[PDB]
Amino acid sequence: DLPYGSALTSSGRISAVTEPGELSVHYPFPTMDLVVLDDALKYGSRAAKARFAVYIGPLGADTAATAREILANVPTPENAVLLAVSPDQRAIEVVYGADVKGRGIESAAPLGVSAAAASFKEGNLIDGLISAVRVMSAGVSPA
Amino acid sequence: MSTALTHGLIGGVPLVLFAVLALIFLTRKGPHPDTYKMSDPWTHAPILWAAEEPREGVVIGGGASGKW
Amino acid sequence: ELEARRPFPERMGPKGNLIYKLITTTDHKLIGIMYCVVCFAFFLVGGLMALFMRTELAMPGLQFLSNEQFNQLFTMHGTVMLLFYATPIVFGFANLVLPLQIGAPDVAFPRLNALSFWLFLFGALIAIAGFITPGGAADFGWTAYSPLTDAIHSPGAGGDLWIMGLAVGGLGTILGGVNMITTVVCMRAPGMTMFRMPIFTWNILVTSILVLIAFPILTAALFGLAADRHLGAHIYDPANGGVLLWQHLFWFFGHPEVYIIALPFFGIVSEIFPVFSRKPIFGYTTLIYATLAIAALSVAVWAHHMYATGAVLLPFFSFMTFLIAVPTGIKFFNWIGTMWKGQLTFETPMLFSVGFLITFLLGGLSGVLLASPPLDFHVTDSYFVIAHFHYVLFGTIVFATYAGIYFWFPKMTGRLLDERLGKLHFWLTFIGFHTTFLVQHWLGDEGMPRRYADYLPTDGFTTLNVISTVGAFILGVSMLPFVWNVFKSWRYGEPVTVDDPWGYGNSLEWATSCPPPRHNFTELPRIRSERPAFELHYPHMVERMRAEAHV
Amino acid sequence: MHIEARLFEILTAFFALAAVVYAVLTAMFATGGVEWAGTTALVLTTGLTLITGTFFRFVARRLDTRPEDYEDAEISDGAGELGFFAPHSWWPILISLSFSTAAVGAALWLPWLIAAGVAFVITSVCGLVFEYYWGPEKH
Amino acid sequence: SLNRPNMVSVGTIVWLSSELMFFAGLFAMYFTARAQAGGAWPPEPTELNLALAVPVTLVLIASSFTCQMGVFAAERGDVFGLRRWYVITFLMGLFFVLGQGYEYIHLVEHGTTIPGSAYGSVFYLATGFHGLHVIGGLVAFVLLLARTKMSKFTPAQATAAIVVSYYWHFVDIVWIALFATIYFVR
Ligand code: HEA
Ligand code: HEA
Ligand SMILES: CC(C)=CCC/C(C)=C/CC/C(C)=C/CC/C(C)=C/CC/C(C)=C/CC/C(C)=C\CC/C(C)=C/CC/C(C)=C/CC/C(C)=C/CC1=C(C)C(=O)c2ccccc2C1=O
Ligand SMILES: CCCCCCCCCCCCCC(=O)O[C@H](COC(=O)CCCCCCCCCCC)COP(=O)(O)O
Ligand SMILES: [Ca+2]
Ligand SMILES: [Cu+2]
Ligand SMILES: [Mg+2]
Repeated sequence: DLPYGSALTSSGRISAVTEPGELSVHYPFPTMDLVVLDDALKYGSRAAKARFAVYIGPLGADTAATAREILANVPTPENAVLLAVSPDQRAIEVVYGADVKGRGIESAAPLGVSAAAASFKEGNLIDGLISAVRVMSAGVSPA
Repeated sequence: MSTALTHGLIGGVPLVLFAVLALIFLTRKGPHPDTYKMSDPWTHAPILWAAEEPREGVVIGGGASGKW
Repeated sequence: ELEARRPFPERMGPKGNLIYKLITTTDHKLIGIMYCVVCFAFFLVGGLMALFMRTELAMPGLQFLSNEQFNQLFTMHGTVMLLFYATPIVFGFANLVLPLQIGAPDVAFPRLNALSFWLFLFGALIAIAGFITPGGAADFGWTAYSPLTDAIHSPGAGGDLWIMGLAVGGLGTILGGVNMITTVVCMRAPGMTMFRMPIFTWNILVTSILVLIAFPILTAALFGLAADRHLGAHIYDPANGGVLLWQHLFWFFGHPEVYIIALPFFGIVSEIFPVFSRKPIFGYTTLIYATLAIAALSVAVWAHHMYATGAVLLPFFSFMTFLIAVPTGIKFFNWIGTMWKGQLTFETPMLFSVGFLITFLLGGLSGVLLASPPLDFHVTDSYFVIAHFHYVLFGTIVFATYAGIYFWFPKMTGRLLDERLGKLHFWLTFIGFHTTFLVQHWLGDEGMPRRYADYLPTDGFTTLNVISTVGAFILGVSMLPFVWNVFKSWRYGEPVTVDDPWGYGNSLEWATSCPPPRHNFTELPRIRSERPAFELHYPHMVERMRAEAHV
Repeated sequence: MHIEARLFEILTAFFALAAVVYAVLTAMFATGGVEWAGTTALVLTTGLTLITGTFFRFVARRLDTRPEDYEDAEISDGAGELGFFAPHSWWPILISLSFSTAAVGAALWLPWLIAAGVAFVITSVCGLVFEYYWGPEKH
Repeated sequence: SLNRPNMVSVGTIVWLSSELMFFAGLFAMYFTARAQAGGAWPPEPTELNLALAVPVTLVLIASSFTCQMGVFAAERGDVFGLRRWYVITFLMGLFFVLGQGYEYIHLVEHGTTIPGSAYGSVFYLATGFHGLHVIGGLVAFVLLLARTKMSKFTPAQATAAIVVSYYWHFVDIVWIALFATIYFVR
C-alpha cells in the first residue's frame, strides 16, 4: 500500500500498477539465461527430492551465518539446499537442512563451490550459478 | 503491360518496404535492462530464487565456504 | 519482507493439460480464447481468397483463373470474412471481459455458451466444405439475389451447403444473444446499477437485442429458399412478386447485421481512450443515448440498398439514412473531447485506436454520399461502394479488434506482447491499406462495375488496378509480424504480476489478477462511480474527480 | 428493475411509430399497394419489444429493490448463496454434431441421413437435460 | 421471501420474443402472394372447410387451461396433479396434430399441393412450420414428465414446468392469429 498506485484490499491482498510501457520484474539478466537457470533448478529438484535455492545479495559482517538465517525463508526450509553468492565481497556459501544429511551433500557442496568459483573468473555470474547447481543436484540421492 | 515489369513490381515493393520498416523499428532498444557485469558494485535488491519441486526456528546441519 | 520466487515463470503446462478441458470446458475465458483463435484461422483463408482474386485482376485477359472460379471466389471471400470471422469475434470479446466488467463469477446458461461455439465451428466448416465438390462452392454472391438462386439457374450442390451452413451457424448467434441479455440483466455486483457499468457492456446489450431481431427472419428466408429448391414450391417466383420479396426479407437482415459488428468495436475504443489520456470519458450519459438512437434507427433503414429498382419509396429511406448519421458524429466529438487536454501517450492500443478514427471518418463520409438516390443512380454496383464498405469495415473490424487484442492480452494471459514488433505491424497494415483501396473510388467513378472477372486493354483502367494489387500484397505480409509476436510472446515475454500493466485503468477487470482465477474474483471494491479501478487506486484524487466533472 | 423495463418500451414506441408511418405513407403515393413485406416485419418488431417490456414491468412491480438497483449499497448485502452452475459437460459438442449431421442430410436431400440426424438430436438433448438428475445405479 | 427475478424465465421469455420474428417471414410470404391474386384468392380446386378446423382450434384452446391448471398444481408442491394435467395436455396436442394431418390428406386428394399452386406453397409452409413447433412442444412434455420421476420434487422442477407452459402458450397464441388470418380473412 506504500508504492504509487498500490492499495490494500479487503482480503489483505495488494493491487499494484505500472506505467504504460514499463516492466514489473526487471532482472539484470537475459531472459534465455533465466529460462536455463529455471529449468536447471526445476530438474535438479527432481531426481534429488530436495528443493534448491539461489541467493544473490549482501552478506553482512559474518558471510558464514547470515546465509543461515535466510534459509528459513525458503518453503520447507528442512530438506532444502541454498547457494548464496556475494558479488561485492567474493564469497560463496552453501547451507543445507537437517533432512539432506548423509544423502551425498557433504562430498558435493565443495564441488559446487569450486565450480562457481572457477566460473566466477569472468563476468559469468549466472553461468557459474547454473554449473554449481547442476553439479550439486547430481550428488544428492532421493533417499 | 510488360508482364516482367508488372510481376517484378507487385512482388518487389512489399519486400523493400518490409526491409526498411524492420530496420527502423526492430533495431531499437527495448525495456529489458542491460546485463550486470562482475566489475561494478551490486546495486539491485536481494533475489532469493527457489524451485517448486517437490510440490507442497529451523533444525539444520552442515555448510561450506568459498572464495574467488 | 523477502519471499522466494522463480527466475522465470513456466512456459507451458505438462502433457495432457489442455486437450480434455477443451471439449468439456465451461469457462467463459477459454471459450473467448477459442473464438479468437478460430476466427483468425478463418481470416487467413478469407485473405488468401482475396489475394487470388486480386492477383488475376492486375492484367487484362484470364491468365490462370476462370469465370466460374472467380465468381465462387468473391462469393466465398465475402461470406467467410463477414459471417465466419466478424460476427463471432463480437462474442469472443463479450466472453473475455463482460462477466469481469459487471462483477459476475459466470454467465447464465454456460452449457448453452459452449453449444454456441460448437454450432459456430461446425456451421462454418459445412459451409466452407463446398470446395471439395467437383462443381465448386456458391457462385452467386453473398447477397443471394433471386431468381438467380433457384434450381433452374443455380443447380449446384455447393449452393445448398451454403444455405444449410448459414442456417446452422445462425442458431449459435441467437443463443449467444439471449445468454448475454440474461447475463447483463441478472448478473451484477451490489451497487453496480445500470448507469455505472462500462460503455462496452451497453454496446453488447444493445447488439444482442439487435441480433434477436435480425437473424430469425434470415433463417425463415433460407428455409423458404430451400423449400423452393428441394420441393419445387413457388415462393420467390417472378410472376408471384417474389423477386422483390427476397430483397425486402434480405435487407431487413443485412443492414442491422452491419450494425451488429460496429457497436462493440465502438465500445472497445471507448474503453481504451480514457486509460491512455489520464482523463475520464467525455459525455458518459450521451454516449449510451447515441448507441440507443443508432440501434433504433438501424431497423427502419433497409431499402437504401435497392435504389436501382423501381419499387421503393425513395424519400422515406433517404431521410432515415440521413438521420442515422448524427449520433455517430456525437460519438466522434465525444471521443475527441475525451482526448482533449490530457497526457497522451501512444502505446500499441492507442495507435490502433487512433488509426480507427482516421479510417472510419472517410468510410462514413463516402457512405453518406450513397444515401442520396440521384448520386447512387450512377455509382451502385461499381468499385466505389466497395471502397466505402471496405473503409468502414476495416476500421471497426481490424483496427479496433487489434486495439482490443493488444489491450487485453496481458489481462488474459499474464504476458506482454512486444512493442517494437507491434509498431511495425501497425505501420505495415496502415501503409498497405490505403495503397490498395484509395484508387477504387476513381475506378468506380470512371465506369468499372463490381464483380467483373475481366476487362479489355482498351478500357482505360489498368494502372489503377496494378496499384491495388501492389497494395494488397502488403496487407498479406503485414500479418507475419503479428502472428510471430503472438506465437513468441505466449511462452516467453515480460511477466506482469502487477494486475494492471497500463495504470489509470478504469473498468472493473483491472481490479483482479492477471490472469484472473477460475471464479474471477477473490474480493470486490465498493462501487460508487463508473471508474471503480480508478477509485480503488489513487484514493487521494476522488474528491477532485467529483469537483472538476462539470464545466 | 425499472431501467430494464424502460429500455424496451422506449424502443417499442419508436417501432410502433415507424410501422404506422410506413403503412400509411405506402397506401397513397406509392406504386402498388401497402408493401406487405416491410409492413409485416415492423409490426412484429414492435411485438418483440412489447412482450419483453411487459414481462419486465410485471417482474419489477412484483419484487422490491435489489443490491444491484441500490445507489449506496454495500458488498456485504449481497453475501450469501448465488445458485447452481454446471462445472463441466461434454454433451454440447454431441448436440452440435447431431445437428450438423441433420443439416448435411437436408442439404443433399438424403432422407435417411435426415432421420438419423433427428434421432441423434433427440438422444443428445435427452442426455443434456437428464444430466444432473440421474440417480445412483440400483444393482 | 422472494426478492430476485427467475432467470430461467427471463431467458425463455427473450427467446420466445426472438422466435416471433421467425414467423414474420412466413406472414410476409403469405401477404405478398395474396396481393398478386387478382380474382379469387383461394383458386378453383381449393375449398376450405370449417367443419374440421373449428373443433381442432377449440381443442388447442382448451389445452392452455389444462396447462395452467398443471402449473397451478406445480407451485404448491403437488407432483401428481402436474403429471395428470400435463398428460391431458399431451393428449389434446396429439389430437390437434392428427386432425391437422387428416385435413392435409383431404386437401391433397382434391388437388391442392405445394408445387401445384402459389396458394398451396404458402399455406403448407406456414401450417407445417406451426405443426413442427407443436411437435417440439410435445417432445418437451415427454422429456419433462420423464424427468419429474428421476428425483425429489424441488423448486427447479417447478421452474422447468413453468417455462414449458410459457412455450406452450406461444404455440396456441400463434395459431389463433393464423386461423383468424386464413379462414376468416380470405
Ligand atoms: C468484413 C471485413 C472484410 C475484410 C477483413 C476484407 C479483406 C480484403 N478485401 Fe474484401 N469484401 C468484404 C469485406 C472485407 N474484406 C465484403 C462484405 C464483400 C462483398 C462480397 C461480394 O462481392 O459478394 C467483399 C469483396 C471484395 C472484392 C470484390 C471483387 C469483385 O467484386 O470484383 C475485393 C476486390 O479487390 C476485395 C478486396 C480485399 C483485400 C485486398 C483485403 C485484405 O485486407 C486481405 C488480405 C489479408 C490476408 C490476411 C492475406 C492472408 C494470407 C496468407 C498470409 C497466406 C497463408 C494462408 C493459408 C496457408 C491458409 N474484397
Ligand atoms: C459494415 C459496417 C457498416 C457501417 C457502419 C455502415 C454504415 C452506413 N452505411 Fe452501409 N454498407 C455496408 C456496411 C456498413 N455500412 C456493406 C457491407 C454494404 C454493401 C452490401 C452489399 O451491397 O454488398 C453497405 C452498403 C450501403 C448502401 C447501399 C449502397 C449500394 O448498394 O449501392 C448505403 C446506401 O444508403 C449505405 C449507407 C450507410 C450510411 C449512411 C452509414 C452510416 O452508418 C455512416 C455514417 C458515418 C458518418 C456520417 C461519419 C461521422 C459523422 C460525422 C463526423 C458528422 C458529420 C455530419 C454530416 C456529414 C452531416 N451503405
Ligand atoms: C477414402 C474415402 C472414400 C473417403 C472420402 C472422405 C470424404 C471427402 C468425405 C466427405 C463426406 C461429406 C459429408 C461430403 C460433403 C462435404 C462436407 C460437408 C464435408 C464435411 C464437413 C465437416 C467436416 C463438417 C462437420 C462434421 C459434421 C457436422 C458431420 C459430417 C456429416 C456426416 C457425419 C456424414 C458422413 C457419414 C458417411 C460418409 C456415411 C456413409 C456411409 C454409408 C454406408 C452410407 C451409404 C448408404 C446409402 C448410399 C443409402 O442409400 C442408404 C439408404 C438407407 C439407409 C442407409 C443408407 C446408407 O447407409
Ligand atoms: C424445407 C422446409 C420446408 C418445411 C415445410 C413443411 C411441410 C409440411 C408438410 C405438408 C405436406 C404437403 C405435401 C403436398 O401436398 O405435396 C407433396 C410433396 O410434399 C412433400 O413431399 C413434403 C415433404 C416435406 C419434408 C418434411 C419436412 C422436411 C424436414 C427437414 C428438417 C430439417 C405431394 O406433391 P405432388 O404429389 O408432387 O404434387
Ligand atoms: Ca487477368
Ligand atoms: Cu446500409
Ligand atoms: Mg444493386
